[PDB]
Amino acid sequence: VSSEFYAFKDGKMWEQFAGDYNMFFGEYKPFSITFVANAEEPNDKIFNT
Amino acid sequence: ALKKEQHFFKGMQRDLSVSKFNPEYAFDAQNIRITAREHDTLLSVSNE
Amino acid sequence: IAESPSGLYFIDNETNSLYLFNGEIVSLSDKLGFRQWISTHNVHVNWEP
Repeated sequence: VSSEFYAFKDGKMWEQFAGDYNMFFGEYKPFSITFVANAEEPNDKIFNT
Repeated sequence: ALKKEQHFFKGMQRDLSVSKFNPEYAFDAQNIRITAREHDTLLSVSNE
Repeated sequence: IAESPSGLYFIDNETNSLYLFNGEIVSLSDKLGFRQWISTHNVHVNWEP
């Protein structure tokens, strides 16, 4: 709507990208990032740090 | 120790074998943004 | 909007970009890295002296 992106859930309109971080619809949801660590994959590695 | 490996985050990729995944991609990510929004956080993982 | 030999430089507030039309639309803000500067300086009120 205009220059702002809006949402609608549970009977209410939620303006996005305007509140505090990681709070979706009043509830805290986590964030995570998974990335494979495969360098020199023919060799058996011990992941140390 | 003996060796190191740097990993960059250019997006997220799936459907590829773990043995042949690429370090510049992430296998899975929840509530992250790799684009500069509200700050100069382009190509850098940031909160949503 | 500024007319030039190369095209038409216009700033779209809705999309938060600085475009250039030369037959094909090109987002100069994204190409040269100015998305945040424009996304933080946009408003709905039209220009007036």
